[PDB]
Amino acid sequence: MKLNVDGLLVYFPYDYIYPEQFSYMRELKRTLDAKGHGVLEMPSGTGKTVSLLALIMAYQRAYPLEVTKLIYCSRTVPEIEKVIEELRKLLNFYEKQEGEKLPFLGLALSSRKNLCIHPEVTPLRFGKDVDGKCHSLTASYVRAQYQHDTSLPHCRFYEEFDAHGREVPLPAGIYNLDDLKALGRRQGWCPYFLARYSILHANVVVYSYHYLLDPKIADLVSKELARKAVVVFDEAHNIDNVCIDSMSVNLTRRTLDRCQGNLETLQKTVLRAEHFLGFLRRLLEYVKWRLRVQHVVQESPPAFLSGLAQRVCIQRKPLRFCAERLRSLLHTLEITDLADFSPLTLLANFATLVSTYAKGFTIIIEPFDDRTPTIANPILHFSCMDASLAIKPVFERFQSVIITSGTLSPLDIYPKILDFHPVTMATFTMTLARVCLCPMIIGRGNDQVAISSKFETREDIAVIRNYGNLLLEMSAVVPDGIVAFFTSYQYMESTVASWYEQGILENIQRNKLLFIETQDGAETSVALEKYQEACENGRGAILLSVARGKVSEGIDFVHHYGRAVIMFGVPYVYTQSRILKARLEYLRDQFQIRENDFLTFDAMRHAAQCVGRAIRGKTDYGLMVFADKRFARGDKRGKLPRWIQEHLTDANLNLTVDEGVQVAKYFLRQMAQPFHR
Amino acid sequence: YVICEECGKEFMDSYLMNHFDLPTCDNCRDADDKHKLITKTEAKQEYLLKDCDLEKREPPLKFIVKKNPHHSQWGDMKLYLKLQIVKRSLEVWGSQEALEEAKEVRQENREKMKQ
Ligand code: SF4
Ligand SMILES: [Zn+2]
Repeated sequence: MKLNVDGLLVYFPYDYIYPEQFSYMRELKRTLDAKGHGVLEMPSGTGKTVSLLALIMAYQRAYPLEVTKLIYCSRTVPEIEKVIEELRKLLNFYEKQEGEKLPFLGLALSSRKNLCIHPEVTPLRFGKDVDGKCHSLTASYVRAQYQHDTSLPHCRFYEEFDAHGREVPLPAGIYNLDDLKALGRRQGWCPYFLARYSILHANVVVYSYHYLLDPKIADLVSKELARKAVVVFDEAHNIDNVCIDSMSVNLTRRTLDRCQGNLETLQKTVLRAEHFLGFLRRLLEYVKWRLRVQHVVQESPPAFLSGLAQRVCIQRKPLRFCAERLRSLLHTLEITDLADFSPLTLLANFATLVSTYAKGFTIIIEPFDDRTPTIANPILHFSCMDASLAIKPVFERFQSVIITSGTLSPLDIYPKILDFHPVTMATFTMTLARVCLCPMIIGRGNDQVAISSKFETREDIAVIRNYGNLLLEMSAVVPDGIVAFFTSYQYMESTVASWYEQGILENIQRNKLLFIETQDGAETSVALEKYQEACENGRGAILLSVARGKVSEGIDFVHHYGRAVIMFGVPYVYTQSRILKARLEYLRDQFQIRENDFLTFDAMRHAAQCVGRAIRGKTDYGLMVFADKRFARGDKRGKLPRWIQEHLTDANLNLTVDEGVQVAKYFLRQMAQPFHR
Repeated sequence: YVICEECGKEFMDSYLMNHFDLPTCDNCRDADDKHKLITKTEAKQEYLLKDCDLEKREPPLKFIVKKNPHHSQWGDMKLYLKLQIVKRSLEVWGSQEALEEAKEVRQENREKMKQ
């Protein structure tokens, strides 16, 4: 309804507003009035978007000049479609409660493969070739040659959009990605091109994080759209990880083999300017020097360019021209397709990065491979070390950058992990008619022996028996879905092997079905598919996976799915590969970040993120356990989000397996009774 | 520009200014004796200073998180400027004689408790 905030009225589709929603609206209004950045933390995946959009629309109506463009970057495409449909529902509610339309446009952005109408490119599963084929079908040279109307198969959506779609705007009517595709196919236009034309004349727009963190595409998609704009990154608990991965590249034997294979074709095309023709010829052999050198690690971010001017004696100046060479030399060469050409492109990007960005970076070479370490594998990876580089451009181009997710417990580490000036420090804890979660930390087992997943005790027989023993009675108290996360696959495979060797794993089998998540995506999908139907009926199942895996955050455990989430030990990232330690050293002498605290912060962030996916919706409920005494310490409990801290009573912090079962039985028994909305 | 309190030469950026807000250039940085860095626990034991006195009494005292020169077992020790710690201890306890009396009565109480 018409919620009356201290200086505005905001229409809300839902008549009932929770106190958490009202407090969040108050905080967001205060932040907008402060004209500054901020950080937010809410535990509701649903219901946050509607309130955010309602307050954004109210602020735009009240202050059209203060706010002009809104960005709602998310992590995946399902988030984009759900926020789009929520915005559509909000617009329908506003229309039915007000009676007149408004000139608001809302569009969703995705990749070329997602937004395309040609049936000759949809079936293929090459994400790096769809853009190249689209460029080959239509480009500047295609437009130039279309005047003569040459008879050749090519895309014609742009050839009609440039004459028809560049005049008629879309002042009203928010269009989803499927709606945009339908409009493009009925008007003979490309959805991507019409989106690129209509972003300027639009009210809101949604897309992924990669369109802003990546400097090679953020400028193209957002250069002078709006100096004063509001951007929000919902579900950005791992924003630092993606920011680091944005400027992270890898090299292997396949890349260099592809480059040496395609340079011959490039030379053959050329022989049919000269400053770069011979420039790239001797670049491949410089990095192949490390191929013949058998060394553990070489670190020299400043001296890497200095050493380049020794073997071949090339100045640093031409390296910066590689970025602009792509749009000049390549388009004149008329490359048929990006196939067998992508590794060549990243080499130019790699050269520009080392030449320009070397203050907070480090070059790492590691000749180690899984189960075949020393055969042949000199791996060069320009791993980033500072997360501020990927976030600096957006902070100076925007005024009210907001970071929010379901797990942002430490609000004092994000402003120092990346250069930030928070003025909010706001946390919210959801409340219902009953406690929907029962977090508890299990310490010593029934034998009064700690079950901590310590590195020196991974092979211990006493601890591994308790882990199976804990899962035994737990499988018989919480039905239809239990999700268990392990530290790593190597620890996971050794865990089940010990259980299989003993006569204990078979007892779990007759209660619930044991499903193991593997690295293969196809095998994971079918395993998840049978898990969903196993929990659908009364047979039940157990989902075993890893905390740092694609399945931990790729799926959401809605109610009746995964009623219990089990964390077998504190998930600590492996210290090998000499990558994390490089980041630890950089943060040590730059941001004064404690090495132990950052590892604890990273360990608890992933642990709290995955365990927080069992509560989606007010009516949803679930069980949360921690199979490690290390969680019981105050330094790690404080790293849990505030909406879980108050429900984690001090009575159950070191209780045994048998005590934990009794708490679970009591909690689930009283949570099945009917309630009121 | 910041004027050094030792030499008087103006400087823009220096290690002491960056890490402890000390108006002293790197040329006059006597990190050997005058600007020696000590661990937090050592300072607390010697000067009988509490955490709040090192974190909440204005002005707050900065520190450098430096990895221990020994093994990587558990380093990342916090180091504070000796001059700032001495000044804070003198401000809290009034005089050095008061601090000496405090440590003497503390060790006397420790002996009393153990006996
Ligand atoms: S221009 Fe649009 S419709 Fe044509 S191939 Fe490219 S993405 Fe597909
Ligand atoms: Zn001086």
